[PDB]
Amino acid sequence: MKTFTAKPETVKRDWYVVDATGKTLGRLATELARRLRGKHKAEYTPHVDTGDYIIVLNADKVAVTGNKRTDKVYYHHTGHIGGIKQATFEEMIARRPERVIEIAVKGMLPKGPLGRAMFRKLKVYAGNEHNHAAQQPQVLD
Amino acid sequence: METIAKHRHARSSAQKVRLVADLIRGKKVSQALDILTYTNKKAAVLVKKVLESAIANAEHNDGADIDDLKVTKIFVDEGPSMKRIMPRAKGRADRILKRTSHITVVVSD
Amino acid sequence: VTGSGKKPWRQKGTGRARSGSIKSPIWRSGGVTFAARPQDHSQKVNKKMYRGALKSILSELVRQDRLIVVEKFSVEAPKTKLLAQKLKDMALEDVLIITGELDENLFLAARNLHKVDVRDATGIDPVSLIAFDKVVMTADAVKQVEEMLA
Amino acid sequence: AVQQNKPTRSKRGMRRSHDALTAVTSLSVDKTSGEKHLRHHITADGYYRGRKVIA
Amino acid sequence: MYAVFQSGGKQHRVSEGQTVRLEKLDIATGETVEFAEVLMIANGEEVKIGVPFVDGGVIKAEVVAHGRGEKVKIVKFRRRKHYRKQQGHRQWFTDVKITGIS
Amino acid sequence: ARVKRGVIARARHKKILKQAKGYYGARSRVYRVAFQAVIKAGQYAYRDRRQRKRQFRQLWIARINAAARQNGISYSKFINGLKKASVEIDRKILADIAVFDKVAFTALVEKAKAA
RNA sequence: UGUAACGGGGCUAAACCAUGCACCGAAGCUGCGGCAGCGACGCUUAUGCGUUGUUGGGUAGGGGAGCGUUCUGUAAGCCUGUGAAGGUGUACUGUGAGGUAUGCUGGAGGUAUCAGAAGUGCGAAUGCUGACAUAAGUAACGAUAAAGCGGGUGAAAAGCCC
RNA sequence: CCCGGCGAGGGGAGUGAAAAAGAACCUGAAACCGUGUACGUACAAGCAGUGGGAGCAUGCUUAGGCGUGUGACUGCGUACC
Ligand SMILES: [Mg+2]
Ligand SMILES: [Mg+2]
Ligand SMILES: [Mg+2]
Ligand SMILES: [Mg+2]
Ligand SMILES: [Mg+2]
Ligand SMILES: [Mg+2]
Ligand SMILES: [Mg+2]
Ligand SMILES: [Mg+2]
Ligand SMILES: [Mg+2]
Ligand SMILES: [Mg+2]
Ligand SMILES: [Mg+2]
Ligand SMILES: [Mg+2]
Ligand SMILES: [Mg+2]
Ligand SMILES: [Mg+2]
Ligand SMILES: [Mg+2]
Ligand SMILES: [Mg+2]
Ligand SMILES: [Mg+2]
Ligand SMILES: [Mg+2]
Ligand SMILES: [Mg+2]
Ligand SMILES: [Mg+2]
Ligand SMILES: [Mg+2]
Ligand SMILES: [Mg+2]
Ligand SMILES: [Mg+2]
Ligand SMILES: [Mg+2]
Ligand SMILES: [Mg+2]
Ligand SMILES: [Mg+2]
Ligand SMILES: [Mg+2]
Ligand SMILES: [Mg+2]
Ligand SMILES: [Mg+2]
Ligand SMILES: [Mg+2]
Ligand SMILES: [Mg+2]
Ligand SMILES: [Mg+2]
Ligand SMILES: [Mg+2]
Ligand SMILES: [Mg+2]
Ligand SMILES: [Mg+2]
Ligand SMILES: [Mg+2]
Ligand SMILES: [Mg+2]
Ligand SMILES: [Mg+2]
Ligand SMILES: [Mg+2]
Ligand SMILES: [Mg+2]
Ligand SMILES: [Mg+2]
Ligand SMILES: [Mg+2]
Ligand SMILES: [Mg+2]
Ligand SMILES: [Mg+2]
Ligand SMILES: [Mg+2]
Ligand SMILES: [Mg+2]
Ligand SMILES: [Mg+2]
Ligand SMILES: [Mg+2]
Ligand SMILES: [Mg+2]
Ligand SMILES: [Mg+2]
Ligand SMILES: [Mg+2]
Ligand SMILES: [Mg+2]
Ligand SMILES: [Mg+2]
Ligand SMILES: [Mg+2]
Ligand SMILES: [Mg+2]
Ligand SMILES: [Mg+2]
Ligand SMILES: [Mg+2]
Ligand SMILES: [Mg+2]
Ligand SMILES: [Mg+2]
Ligand SMILES: [Mg+2]
Ligand SMILES: [Mg+2]
Ligand SMILES: [Mg+2]
Ligand SMILES: [Mg+2]
Ligand SMILES: [Mg+2]
Ligand SMILES: [Mg+2]
Ligand SMILES: [Mg+2]
Ligand SMILES: [Mg+2]
Ligand SMILES: [Mg+2]
Ligand SMILES: [Mg+2]
Ligand SMILES: [Mg+2]
Ligand SMILES: [Mg+2]
Ligand SMILES: [Mg+2]
Ligand SMILES: [Mg+2]
Ligand SMILES: [Mg+2]
Ligand SMILES: [Mg+2]
Ligand SMILES: [Mg+2]
Ligand SMILES: [Mg+2]
Ligand SMILES: [Mg+2]
Ligand SMILES: [Mg+2]
Ligand SMILES: [Mg+2]
Ligand SMILES: [Mg+2]
Ligand SMILES: [Mg+2]
Ligand SMILES: [Mg+2]
Ligand SMILES: [Mg+2]
Ligand SMILES: [Mg+2]
Ligand SMILES: [Mg+2]
Ligand SMILES: [Mg+2]
Ligand SMILES: [Mg+2]
Ligand SMILES: [Mg+2]
Ligand SMILES: [Mg+2]
Ligand SMILES: [Mg+2]
Ligand SMILES: [Mg+2]
Ligand SMILES: [Mg+2]
Ligand SMILES: [Mg+2]
Ligand SMILES: [Mg+2]
Ligand SMILES: [Mg+2]
Ligand SMILES: [Mg+2]
Ligand SMILES: [Mg+2]
Ligand SMILES: [Mg+2]
Ligand SMILES: [Mg+2]
Ligand SMILES: [Mg+2]
Ligand SMILES: [Mg+2]
Ligand SMILES: [Mg+2]
Ligand SMILES: [Mg+2]
Ligand SMILES: [Mg+2]
Ligand SMILES: [Mg+2]
Ligand SMILES: [Mg+2]
Ligand SMILES: [Mg+2]
Ligand SMILES: [Mg+2]
Ligand SMILES: [Mg+2]
Ligand SMILES: [Mg+2]
Ligand SMILES: [Mg+2]
Ligand SMILES: [Mg+2]
Ligand SMILES: [Mg+2]
Ligand SMILES: [Mg+2]
Ligand SMILES: [Mg+2]
Ligand SMILES: [Mg+2]
Ligand SMILES: [Mg+2]
Ligand SMILES: [Mg+2]
Ligand SMILES: [Mg+2]
Ligand SMILES: [Mg+2]
Ligand SMILES: [Mg+2]
Ligand SMILES: [Mg+2]
Ligand SMILES: [Mg+2]
Ligand SMILES: [Mg+2]
Ligand SMILES: [Mg+2]
Ligand SMILES: [Mg+2]
Ligand SMILES: [Mg+2]
Ligand SMILES: [Mg+2]
Ligand SMILES: [Mg+2]
Ligand SMILES: [Mg+2]
Ligand SMILES: [Mg+2]
Ligand SMILES: [Mg+2]
Ligand SMILES: [Mg+2]
Ligand SMILES: [Mg+2]
Ligand SMILES: [Mg+2]
Ligand SMILES: [Mg+2]
Ligand SMILES: [Mg+2]
Ligand SMILES: [Mg+2]
Ligand SMILES: [Mg+2]
Ligand SMILES: [Mg+2]
Ligand SMILES: [Mg+2]
Ligand SMILES: [Mg+2]
Ligand SMILES: [Mg+2]
Ligand SMILES: [Mg+2]
Ligand SMILES: [Mg+2]
Ligand SMILES: [Mg+2]
Ligand SMILES: [Mg+2]
Ligand SMILES: [Mg+2]
Ligand SMILES: [Mg+2]
Ligand SMILES: [Mg+2]
Ligand SMILES: [Mg+2]
Ligand SMILES: [Mg+2]
Ligand SMILES: [Mg+2]
Ligand SMILES: [Mg+2]
Ligand SMILES: [Mg+2]
Ligand SMILES: [Mg+2]
Ligand SMILES: [Mg+2]
Ligand SMILES: [Mg+2]
Ligand SMILES: [Mg+2]
Ligand SMILES: [Mg+2]
Ligand SMILES: [Mg+2]
Ligand SMILES: [Mg+2]
Ligand SMILES: [Mg+2]
Ligand SMILES: [Mg+2]
Ligand SMILES: [Mg+2]
Ligand SMILES: [Mg+2]
Ligand SMILES: [Mg+2]
Ligand SMILES: [Mg+2]
Ligand SMILES: [Mg+2]
Ligand SMILES: [Mg+2]
Ligand SMILES: [Mg+2]
Ligand SMILES: [Mg+2]
Repeated sequence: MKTFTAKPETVKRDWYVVDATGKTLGRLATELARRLRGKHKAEYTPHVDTGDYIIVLNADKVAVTGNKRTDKVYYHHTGHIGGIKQATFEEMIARRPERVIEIAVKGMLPKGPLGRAMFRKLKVYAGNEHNHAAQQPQVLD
Repeated sequence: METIAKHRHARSSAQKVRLVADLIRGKKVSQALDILTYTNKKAAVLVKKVLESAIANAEHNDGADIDDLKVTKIFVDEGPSMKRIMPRAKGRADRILKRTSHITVVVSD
Repeated sequence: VTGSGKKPWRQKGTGRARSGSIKSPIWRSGGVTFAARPQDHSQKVNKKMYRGALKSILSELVRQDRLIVVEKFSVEAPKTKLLAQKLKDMALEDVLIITGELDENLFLAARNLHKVDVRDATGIDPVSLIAFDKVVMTADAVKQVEEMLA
Repeated sequence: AVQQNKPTRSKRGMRRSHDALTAVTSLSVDKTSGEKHLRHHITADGYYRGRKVIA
Repeated sequence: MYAVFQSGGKQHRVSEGQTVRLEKLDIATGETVEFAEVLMIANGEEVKIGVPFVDGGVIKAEVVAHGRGEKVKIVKFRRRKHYRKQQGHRQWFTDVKITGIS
Repeated sequence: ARVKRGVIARARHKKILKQAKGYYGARSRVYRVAFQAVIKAGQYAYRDRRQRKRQFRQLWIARINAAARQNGISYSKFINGLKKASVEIDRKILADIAVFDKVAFTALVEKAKAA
């Protein structure tokens, strides 16, 4: 009889912090993507952005198993005549440590306007300090 | 009052005359009469003559007063096209269309 | 159809659907694929079936009480006014006055009357006996029809 | 040369979006007579900058 | 106040008072129905089930209407195999007003 | 007896163009294009009455699985827990209870914990 | 042409070998309605059904039962200026072809029922005629012998007259 | 009568039952081209629909909501012959 769907205006969004120091990249990124999407909430609706705002501080200290620190490569094309650029997991952290969690979450989120909308929710950081003290972002594990 | 005036079978296509008619829309008659003096087009003279009709049309018959009058509904409709033969190279013929427009103006207040 | 057999344009070469005649039924102003011819729609009826149908319909009038059998039925002079007046007493309007001895006086006087028809006892029909709301048969006409149908 | 399949009302419109021509909205006024004209142009009667300079 | 019950081979989370459309019943237009198929009754204290159905719970309801639903069209169409089919359908329902969550 | 067919054809085209009302461009305006859209709409409609039943089950299951994990049990163990306690309540309602009455819902997760 | 040999993210367990209960998962099976085809059933009866099984994907193709259109008989009847056909909307209704009622337009024909006869239903045939789109306000305005200014008439003059 | 070039073309006024019956003249469909009102639409990928579905605009009965137009976002989805 017309089951419940989460109305955007009525969605009460929450703020969280996750310290990614010594965490496994994928196992962090998954649990982030589950939250960002709003799966954990009992009022989950696939067409509405029900998930929570997360702050992922200490992104550079994220851990990876095996030889993936050197062996794991992040390819991307420049959209140019023969422009394929690669960067290993070390080299990626040497330049842009935010990109590692970003890319690891983005692949796990859905693809489309809402998928891009629920990415915006995430807030990755290299340093331990975060300037979102205004929201009282509570600790998550 | 509304007080219509219209040029039917006006020798110009809609698309061209309709370009002028978008300048004057919801504008005061005195301001609208000026624009078409300094709009560098044929259809300006063609559209003006209908408006300048519509104002006299309005003032003599029904409404009176020139100050409070606005061009409420100007619109151009495509009229009957006259078919003509244009002979091309290699023997073949093309049927060109001498297009006409129905220009209406409505001058209300 | 009037028109030449000529191909207006040739088989190939021009970018246009292969035509062979101006008169072809898929073209305008010429053809009608399966044109009608003047034909005879009349169909055979077996004598025994025709007689059997008459015997069937003429017997059903007796059950429905349409068949008004009478003695001598004839107008005085060849005049419609009298015939129209005499059916008022008989309480009839749409009728088939069947008569053995077909009177010209009665005939002429029922030509202008629409709902009345005056057939001869020999000239009864299947459609007529069904069509009219009553059927007035003369005692001689019943005797003739009896012998005719048998 | 030649379109593969016909464009729409929509596209035709999208292209025509820039075809709309602008009005003047910038009429001058002659000092002495008070007649309207284009900037840096003479009037219908024959004035420019409040002085007669034409027959 | 709200209770749960099985009717047209399917269950309805219903409250006391509101109308409920459910699948057609062999009942008159304005008689009454008793559902002893009650699965759950919620209040200050919830009476949930460790067996099939409750125990002494009975949902009493009154039949409101006996109409038909909206016309659902059915279009079957096999591309390029010279086959298509058309079939309308209106499903029969029975509106019931709840008048006793015991 | 020649039969003109202008009255009836129009009525046939106009019927379909009424069903095509709302479609983009020619698909609303032009019979020859509309008729395909109206059929396709029917095919998709026929299909999606099947998928509506699928989607909603997933939607419920996700809600129940979400609401269960707040109380510390997974959907797979929860449903087995309910089955083993001979609970006949469906996903549709469990999902509705999960959203609305959580204090009620909590009792079902305990009822499941027994088994 | 670009990672490009897990579908991707990603994983030392989210891989593999073995066992063990879970759960998800299709139009499959069960639940509750609704319709129809054939077979039994009691023998009801000349067929409704307490029924009662069972079936019901479908190209070529074969067999059933219908809708609608113009015309002929029922009809010199019936409906119609207190508004026909047609056009255009809206609301019901049938399993479908459809049907009914009515708003506006229209301004005079229409036709129940049961029969009869067909120029009886169109999206395709590089179909045939008329109308209108697209490209597009695009190319082009037909010799690279050349125009300039003054006055004239005229609503208006690069082109006409001087 | 009035605007216009004592044009076209219109607005009146009048005739008629009616002039969106005014001679380009009964009816006046569709393609096609417009003017105004409601909603949507300038970080978003594909047969353009379809199941879900917020909001907003109007119709209603109202002290629930149910029609109607619209369709953010989202699962599935490669036209017909
Ligand atoms: Mg290089
Ligand atoms: Mg997907
Ligand atoms: Mg001219
Ligand atoms: Mg514009
Ligand atoms: Mg022009
Ligand atoms: Mg035209
Ligand atoms: Mg040439
Ligand atoms: Mg040639
Ligand atoms: Mg000839
Ligand atoms: Mg020959
Ligand atoms: Mg020859
Ligand atoms: Mg060709
Ligand atoms: Mg001819
Ligand atoms: Mg002929
Ligand atoms: Mg023919
Ligand atoms: Mg014959
Ligand atoms: Mg024959
Ligand atoms: Mg014969
Ligand atoms: Mg013979
Ligand atoms: Mg009669
Ligand atoms: Mg004879
Ligand atoms: Mg091609
Ligand atoms: Mg093509
Ligand atoms: Mg448009
Ligand atoms: Mg342009
Ligand atoms: Mg301005
Ligand atoms: Mg039963
Ligand atoms: Mg085939
Ligand atoms: Mg059909
Ligand atoms: Mg005829
Ligand atoms: Mg036709
Ligand atoms: Mg039509
Ligand atoms: Mg009609
Ligand atoms: Mg058709
Ligand atoms: Mg239509
Ligand atoms: Mg819509
Ligand atoms: Mg839409
Ligand atoms: Mg259309
Ligand atoms: Mg349309
Ligand atoms: Mg289900
Ligand atoms: Mg390559
Ligand atoms: Mg390479
Ligand atoms: Mg690959
Ligand atoms: Mg790969
Ligand atoms: Mg390769
Ligand atoms: Mg390799
Ligand atoms: Mg290789
Ligand atoms: Mg895989
Ligand atoms: Mg896998
Ligand atoms: Mg281990
Ligand atoms: Mg294996
Ligand atoms: Mg098992
Ligand atoms: Mg299923
Ligand atoms: Mg099933
Ligand atoms: Mg089945
Ligand atoms: Mg049967
Ligand atoms: Mg069996
Ligand atoms: Mg089957
Ligand atoms: Mg079959
Ligand atoms: Mg074959
Ligand atoms: Mg029948
Ligand atoms: Mg028929
Ligand atoms: Mg009929
Ligand atoms: Mg008819
Ligand atoms: Mg007839
Ligand atoms: Mg006749
Ligand atoms: Mg009769
Ligand atoms: Mg008479
Ligand atoms: Mg009668
Ligand atoms: Mg009557
Ligand atoms: Mg009468
Ligand atoms: Mg009368
Ligand atoms: Mg009248
Ligand atoms: Mg009246
Ligand atoms: Mg009336
Ligand atoms: Mg009236
Ligand atoms: Mg009627
Ligand atoms: Mg007729
Ligand atoms: Mg009719
Ligand atoms: Mg009609
Ligand atoms: Mg009516
Ligand atoms: Mg009424
Ligand atoms: Mg009527
Ligand atoms: Mg009106
Ligand atoms: Mg009218
Ligand atoms: Mg009239
Ligand atoms: Mg008349
Ligand atoms: Mg009238
Ligand atoms: Mg007549
Ligand atoms: Mg008849
Ligand atoms: Mg027949
Ligand atoms: Mg018939
Ligand atoms: Mg026949
Ligand atoms: Mg025959
Ligand atoms: Mg034919
Ligand atoms: Mg065809
Ligand atoms: Mg068709
Ligand atoms: Mg075909
Ligand atoms: Mg064709
Ligand atoms: Mg071609
Ligand atoms: Mg053609
Ligand atoms: Mg064009
Ligand atoms: Mg130009
Ligand atoms: Mg140009
Ligand atoms: Mg171009
Ligand atoms: Mg160019
Ligand atoms: Mg050029
Ligand atoms: Mg040149
Ligand atoms: Mg030249
Ligand atoms: Mg040259
Ligand atoms: Mg001189
Ligand atoms: Mg001069
Ligand atoms: Mg001089
Ligand atoms: Mg001079
Ligand atoms: Mg002069
Ligand atoms: Mg002059
Ligand atoms: Mg002048
Ligand atoms: Mg002058
Ligand atoms: Mg003069
Ligand atoms: Mg001058
Ligand atoms: Mg000169
Ligand atoms: Mg020159
Ligand atoms: Mg020159
Ligand atoms: Mg010269
Ligand atoms: Mg010369
Ligand atoms: Mg001279
Ligand atoms: Mg000269
Ligand atoms: Mg004057
Ligand atoms: Mg002149
Ligand atoms: Mg003069
Ligand atoms: Mg004068
Ligand atoms: Mg005129
Ligand atoms: Mg005149
Ligand atoms: Mg006039
Ligand atoms: Mg008058
Ligand atoms: Mg009068
Ligand atoms: Mg009068
Ligand atoms: Mg009237
Ligand atoms: Mg009128
Ligand atoms: Mg009048
Ligand atoms: Mg009038
Ligand atoms: Mg009047
Ligand atoms: Mg009219
Ligand atoms: Mg009329
Ligand atoms: Mg007039
Ligand atoms: Mg005239
Ligand atoms: Mg003329
Ligand atoms: Mg004419
Ligand atoms: Mg015309
Ligand atoms: Mg007439
Ligand atoms: Mg009309
Ligand atoms: Mg018209
Ligand atoms: Mg007309
Ligand atoms: Mg109309
Ligand atoms: Mg139209
Ligand atoms: Mg239409
Ligand atoms: Mg259009
Ligand atoms: Mg437009
Ligand atoms: Mg429009
Ligand atoms: Mg517009
Ligand atoms: Mg807007
Ligand atoms: Mg972006
Ligand atoms: Mg946007
Ligand atoms: Mg695109
Ligand atoms: Mg994509
Ligand atoms: Mg895609
Ligand atoms: Mg839809
Ligand atoms: Mg929907
Ligand atoms: Mg609202
Ligand atoms: Mg989507
Ligand atoms: Mg897919
Ligand atoms: Mg698709
Ligand atoms: Mg496909």
